[PDB]
Amino acid sequence: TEIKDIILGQNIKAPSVKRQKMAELEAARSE
Amino acid sequence: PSDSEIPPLLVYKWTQGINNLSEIWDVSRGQSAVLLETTLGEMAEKID
Amino acid sequence: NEFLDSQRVWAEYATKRQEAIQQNRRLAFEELEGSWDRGIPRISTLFQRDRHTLAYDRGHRIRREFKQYSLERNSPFWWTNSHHDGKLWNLNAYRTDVIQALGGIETILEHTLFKGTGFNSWEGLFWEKASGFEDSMQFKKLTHA
Amino acid sequence: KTETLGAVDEKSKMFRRHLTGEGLKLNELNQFARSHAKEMGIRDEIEDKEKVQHV
Amino acid sequence: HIPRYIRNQPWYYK
Amino acid sequence: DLKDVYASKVRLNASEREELALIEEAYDNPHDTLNRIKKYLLTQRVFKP
Amino acid sequence: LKFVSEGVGNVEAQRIREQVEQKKYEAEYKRKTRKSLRDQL
Amino acid sequence: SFIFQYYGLVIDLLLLGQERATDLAGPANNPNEFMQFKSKEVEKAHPIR
Amino acid sequence: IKRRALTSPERWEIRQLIASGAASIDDYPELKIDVELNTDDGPKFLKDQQPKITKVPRGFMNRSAINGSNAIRDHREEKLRKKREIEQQIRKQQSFDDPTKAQRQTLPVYAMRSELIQAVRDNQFLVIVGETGSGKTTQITQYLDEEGFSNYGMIGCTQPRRVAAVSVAKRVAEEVGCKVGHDVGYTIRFEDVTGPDTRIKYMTDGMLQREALLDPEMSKYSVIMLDEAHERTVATDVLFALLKKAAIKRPELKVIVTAATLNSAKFSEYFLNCPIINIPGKTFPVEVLYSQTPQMDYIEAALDCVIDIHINEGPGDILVFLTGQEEIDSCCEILYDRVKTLGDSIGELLILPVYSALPSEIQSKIFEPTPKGSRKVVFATNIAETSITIDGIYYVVDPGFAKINIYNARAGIEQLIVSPISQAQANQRKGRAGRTGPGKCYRLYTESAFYNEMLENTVPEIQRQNLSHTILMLKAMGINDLLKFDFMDPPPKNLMLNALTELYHLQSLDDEGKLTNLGKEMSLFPMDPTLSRSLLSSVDNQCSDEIVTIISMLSVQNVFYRPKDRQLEADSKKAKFHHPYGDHLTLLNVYTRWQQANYSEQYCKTNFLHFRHLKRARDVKSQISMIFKKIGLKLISCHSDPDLIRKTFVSGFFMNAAKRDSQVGYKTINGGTEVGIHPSSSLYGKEYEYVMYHSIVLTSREYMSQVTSIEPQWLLEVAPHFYKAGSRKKAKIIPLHNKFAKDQNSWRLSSIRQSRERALGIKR
RNA sequence: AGUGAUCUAGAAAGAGAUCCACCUAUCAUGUUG
Ligand SMILES: [K+]
Repeated sequence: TEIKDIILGQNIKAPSVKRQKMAELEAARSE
Repeated sequence: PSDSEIPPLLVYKWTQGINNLSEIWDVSRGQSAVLLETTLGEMAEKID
Repeated sequence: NEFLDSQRVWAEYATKRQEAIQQNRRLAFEELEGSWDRGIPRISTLFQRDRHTLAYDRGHRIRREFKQYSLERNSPFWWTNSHHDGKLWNLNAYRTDVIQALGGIETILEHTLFKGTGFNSWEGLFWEKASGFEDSMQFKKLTHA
Repeated sequence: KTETLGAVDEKSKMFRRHLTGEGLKLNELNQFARSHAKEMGIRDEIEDKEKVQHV
Repeated sequence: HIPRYIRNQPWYYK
Repeated sequence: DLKDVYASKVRLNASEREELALIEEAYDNPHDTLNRIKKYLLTQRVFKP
Repeated sequence: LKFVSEGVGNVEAQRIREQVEQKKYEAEYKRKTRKSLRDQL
Repeated sequence: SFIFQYYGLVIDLLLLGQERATDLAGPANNPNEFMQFKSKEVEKAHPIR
Repeated sequence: IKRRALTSPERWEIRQLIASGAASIDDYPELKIDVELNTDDGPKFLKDQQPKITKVPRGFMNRSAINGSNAIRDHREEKLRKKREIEQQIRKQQSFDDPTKAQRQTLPVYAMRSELIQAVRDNQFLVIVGETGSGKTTQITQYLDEEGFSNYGMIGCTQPRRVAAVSVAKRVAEEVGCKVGHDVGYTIRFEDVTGPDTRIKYMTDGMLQREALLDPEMSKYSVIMLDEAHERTVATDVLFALLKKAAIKRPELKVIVTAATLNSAKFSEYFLNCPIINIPGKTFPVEVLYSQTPQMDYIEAALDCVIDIHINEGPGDILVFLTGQEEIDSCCEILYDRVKTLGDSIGELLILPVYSALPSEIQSKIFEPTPKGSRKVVFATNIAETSITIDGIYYVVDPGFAKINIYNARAGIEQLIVSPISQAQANQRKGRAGRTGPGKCYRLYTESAFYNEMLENTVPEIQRQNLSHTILMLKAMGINDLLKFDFMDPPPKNLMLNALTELYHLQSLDDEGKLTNLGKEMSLFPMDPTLSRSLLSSVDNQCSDEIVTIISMLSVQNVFYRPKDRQLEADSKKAKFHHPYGDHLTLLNVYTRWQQANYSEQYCKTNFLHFRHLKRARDVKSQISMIFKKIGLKLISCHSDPDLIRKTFVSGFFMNAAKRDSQVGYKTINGGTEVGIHPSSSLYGKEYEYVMYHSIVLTSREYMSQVTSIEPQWLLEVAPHFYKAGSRKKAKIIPLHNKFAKDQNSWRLSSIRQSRERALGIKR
């Protein structure tokens, strides 16, 4: 995701990065 | 000035100090009290 | 009233100090609650964060008064040092009572453009007191005009 | 807002547009690459140089 | 957060 | 006490920056500062205007 | 709180479980401590 | 400020004199706090109270 | 006694009080060298030379051990809250200042007698294993005496505990039919009853170690049995290597070592591959049960397991092993809550502590029989694995943890660390359910954790304890090279080079690492080299009576008893002993006053002292005085000059000095580790600039134990080879805490520059 | 036993260089006695 954010130029400060991190760490809890 | 008190407390202490002098207010025998206040003019500039 | 109350709280503190050593205790921070904001100096100065260094600060009143001869801009509070005296006044109640005197938040806001903002509640009325265009501009190369 | 265009998340109160047409294809291709990362073993915790090849 | 001088309530209310 | 003057002025000129840099240097190098102070007390007898 | 009598359960299956638990915990500790892009910036 | 107060002490000693200055300050071993005296007889011993 | 100069926080408080006018300069009668380590290099033998507590270092049980228990912390955060709210109510109640206010042949071991003798004849070493209740400990020595091994020297037997050595010697004498002394005897620290005619001698391992310091061939003995040698004490390991060398010297020396099952091969491979023989014992079968899953919170699993037993299991008392005093106290309280909450649905249950710091009178509550119609739960340390036997136990609950000591050699820190037990200790717990009858052991850890995360045998004391006394004794035996002495498990080099550094700076060793004459005289004393050094300097300084008294007090357990319900009397009576200069002179006060009172027990009960530990300090004082009479010395009194006393303790303890830094409290001079004064100290809140300490203990924090005031000039005079006057003073300073700022580096022109550059969008 | 006493108010064109009241920071150590 961080590499994707680099090519797309995603604002790292934006809340979407936080929510997406949780949207993947919940899977890191899943299995 | 002294580190022990702020100027208002200095004035208060001084006033209470005068009031606590023994027989300071008695005038039966014709006694009197004199409070002299003055400035040491040009004290700093006259230092050799 | 500050001096009379100071004589009182500091005599009470002196008595508690002697009992605290008789019991070989330490005085707790909240063993002196209620007196903290009282006395001249304030009782709270006994627990000033830098007291281990301030114990060496001597001639601090005359130093502060003599600042008038070496600095163009001086604090009008030349007569008191918060490190040594503590907070000698607290005006926080004035703001509360002035709001009441003006008729409350409702009456105050009736004088403002608040209703035209469509803002939900007066509670969210957080003025951004730390940013703005003029704050971005003050550092730039600018003429006097 | 319409149920046809999207739906509210409720957890964050945000409204999300549903994916339609090529949007689904991209979302599925996204899943494909993500699986390919786990498949090729590059994974995440491992500081592998080949990772850039699977984004 | 709301400042203390707003949160505090005059004695006559309570 | 020397730092106090600067505690809230956001706009500084070259002279103020020079003083504040010297103070910051004294905080970073207390031993060299003390050595210099004592050397000046012991030997400096001519001073700047 | 549940017990099994000694020898009744297979110990190497429980060791497999403990190995899974270990490597899960250790990988999760990288998940907790890898310096992210924001941290590196 | 230090120099000023020291030269002021000189002037204080000229105004008070050795004897009265000693009564006011008290013995070096046991100095009086401000405005106090070791005894009422010392307080009354001289016109400068 | 010179006044303690006030620290700056105290000067501040007095200044503010005087400023207020509530006190004056009439009321306060006060107000009227930097020591560096020496930068010479060390000696030739150190110039050329300068543990694994668990099977898995980050495995689940070690994480569980480090993480403690949430139940215990939630219980503290109830006790603290309750204590505070009670204090608040008391304070408001006070805030209104209202102005008017033939048996032998039944023991299992007799079935083996003929084997258990021919094996001792035909071999040199024999690694005997024997299950508890076999009779091996009392019978083997008698069987050897029956067989004429006694014809050519004593049959010595070592026990790891004094009370074992005595009770076994008396039992063996009651079976041989004679007194102690004559045919059977014992020899322990402070007591020798051995006679001219003694056949069998029971002693502690430490006594055979000190006899070997006199006679390293150990020629007085025909047969030496090391009993309970599976406990791997420092003395036992030194005896292992001594006895291998003496055995090579002596064909006629027989040796019998008591192994456990799990170190029997370790011991056989060490003692030249000698036979192992296994003796059966009087013990019943124990069903082990294991948790199906890891337990996150061993205290909470243990409390559940108790309640589950009490309800669903049949008659039998429950022994729960716990790591220390305050888990035990907390568990007694929590279980009493839980049982009271279950109420009428459950039968009667009674809850009891046992641990070593407990008074003897209170410990004796635990071996009273349970009332018929009630069940006993005992919450015990490892004290109940070995030292204390409770009769009637039928269930063991084993959470799998114990506190273990490790010496942090370079820092000088005794660390107590909760860590998993070994499989050997787990089996010692298992057996405790089996003494009364066919009991059960509930292990609060999985079977796989038993196999795959617990060490097979416990890490021996020799790899964990401070070795400087061991090194002094071995070098006094002339055992000059510590590797040619083949320890069964060699001590880490970490403990070697620090022990050698200590003995070097004490001047016990020369610059090539040979023992000096001073080290030779120090070896005569049964006490740590720093105490030995202090004592010899007290003979040079003619102050030995007071110093021997303090040394005795320093060698016993804490003499002050602080009952959980009396922490105000037990503090004001303790504070009556406090000497102004600190703990060493405080202990001299305690002892002297317990001597003016006629050594009486009541004096200890009334002043909250441990009479057990004081009469041990009296025994240590007597032993040291007997050694002085052996040399021909006398104990001179200095009439207590407390400078002469403190200088004489600096002579040993100079490496244990610490200085105040006003920012961070005490830092040791030798290594800079920050340390606190323990609240138990006389010097708590009496902060002196330089102190020395007996030791440092890491508990929740590093605390110095037994702190005493010293002058730094004495460091420079006593150890000019270890200290020097200060210097690398290129440290830093910080401004005062400007309360109103939200970034305390924002005053720097550097950070002002960065704020401006950022506000200009300048990237840098 | 409650009377009276009531400034103020905006337009044009120029000018203007900044700093200091201000949210209350003590023991919990395994065993060997
Ligand atoms: K103009």
